[PDB]
Amino acid sequence: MKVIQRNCAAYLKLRNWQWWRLFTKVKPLLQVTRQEEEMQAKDEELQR
Amino acid sequence: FDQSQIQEFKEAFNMIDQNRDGFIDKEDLHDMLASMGKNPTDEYLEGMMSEAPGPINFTMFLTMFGEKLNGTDPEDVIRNAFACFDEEASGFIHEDHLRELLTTMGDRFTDEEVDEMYREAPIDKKGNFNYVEFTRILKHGAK
Amino acid sequence: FDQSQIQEFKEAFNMIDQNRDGFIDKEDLHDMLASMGKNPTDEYLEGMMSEAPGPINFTMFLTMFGEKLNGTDPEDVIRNAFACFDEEASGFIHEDHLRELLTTMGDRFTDEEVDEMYREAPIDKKGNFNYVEFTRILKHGAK
Amino acid sequence: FSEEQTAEFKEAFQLFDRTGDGKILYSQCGDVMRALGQNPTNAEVMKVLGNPKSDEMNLKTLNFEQFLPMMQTIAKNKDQGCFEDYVEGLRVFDKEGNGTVMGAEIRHVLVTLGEKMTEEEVEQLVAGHEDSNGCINYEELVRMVLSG
Repeated sequence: MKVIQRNCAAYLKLRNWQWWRLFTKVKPLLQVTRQEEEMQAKDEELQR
Repeated sequence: FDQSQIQEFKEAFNMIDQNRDGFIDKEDLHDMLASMGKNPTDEYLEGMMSEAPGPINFTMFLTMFGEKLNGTDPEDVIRNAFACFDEEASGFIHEDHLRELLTTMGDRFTDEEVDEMYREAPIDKKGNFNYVEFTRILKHGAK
Repeated sequence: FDQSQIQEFKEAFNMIDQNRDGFIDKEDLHDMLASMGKNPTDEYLEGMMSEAPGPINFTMFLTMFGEKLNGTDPEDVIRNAFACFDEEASGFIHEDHLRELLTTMGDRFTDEEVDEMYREAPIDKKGNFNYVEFTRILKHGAK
Repeated sequence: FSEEQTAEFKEAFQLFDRTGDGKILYSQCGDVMRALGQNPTNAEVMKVLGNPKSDEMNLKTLNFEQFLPMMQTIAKNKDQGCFEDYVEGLRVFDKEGNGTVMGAEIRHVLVTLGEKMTEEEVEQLVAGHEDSNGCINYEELVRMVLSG
């Protein structure tokens, strides 16, 4: 709970900082690492 | 400091540094938000340039997002702590249960936390709350 | 705007931007086509640099391929509209049937469309036309 | 006693504080005491709790200062019911001496004898050890409870 607590309190401190909307609009664009990791995850999922 | 985090931060930076000079200026975020939608008011841009000691350089925003972020934990250990937290292990605890526990879990918590959580979480119509995707949202899976 | 399309465009761009400056110059496409085969005549390169307001930057060709492409549809919905179009659902309609329908389907169509289609489509030796791969070619599956 | 273990004592005491200062309810502090190995019957607990009533037990908490003499009095017991007691009493409590003891009878004579406990208490106590015969090996569970 204290782990989750520190995490959500940091989120609270950060959910309102203006930079967040800005740099979160851009993350879904670049996904090359995401593309590769999802490739391998789907590989193991299909094997299972 | 985390390899994945630093690599994705510098990736997004060199993608947004439309001048490739390593110096973030009003041009970059301005035209980026213009392509996204309504252009940002230059006072917002100046306030975002007020944290860095000048034109936001690479290590500049590196250190700023570090000092603003170092201390959190990835969604993996988040949902790990969430797993034993529920006996059903399906990730469908109730939000009012979250309220009754947050008020005194370790240190005492107030009401702003729970009201902001409920107003910014996909809670069902009786209290049940799902974190399989909400925690990933907290780590920016969808938002 | 589409996630897959923008990601693959920027991928191919940063692969062809052999200087990694975000500025596409004669060097990049020139040496790329040289490795591919006959070098491109510099007038072609200048004409390809005539659309952008200078050395083709990232958002430059982004916007240019958007304005040249925004309005199409992926092969999925293409073959979806093609499915109910045929009762056999095997994707083997006849090209002369395509001709007799194109002349008046919605707005009237001319003869250049059908002749270009037949000369640039793997039609069989009696008229039957397959789109399971041709439509993907239209979305660049093989060409 | 000594400050040797008083550090663990302090962290445990403040661990279960609903106010986070050193004031823990009487029921809760007795539960902590029991969790500290020292598990006496609530009778002597109330005896050394100034003989309060249930209302006072659920309204009045305790500081850590008075908690030291309290566990001091608890340590004056210096012993509790022995292991041979439990094994022989459970062995003679069964109907036929078949190495085990029936379950439902145990649950009943536990929730309805002497110190009263809720049904789920003894339920999660016996939980996991159940069998199709309904006759649990009292030995393993009693030694687990004693050692644990």
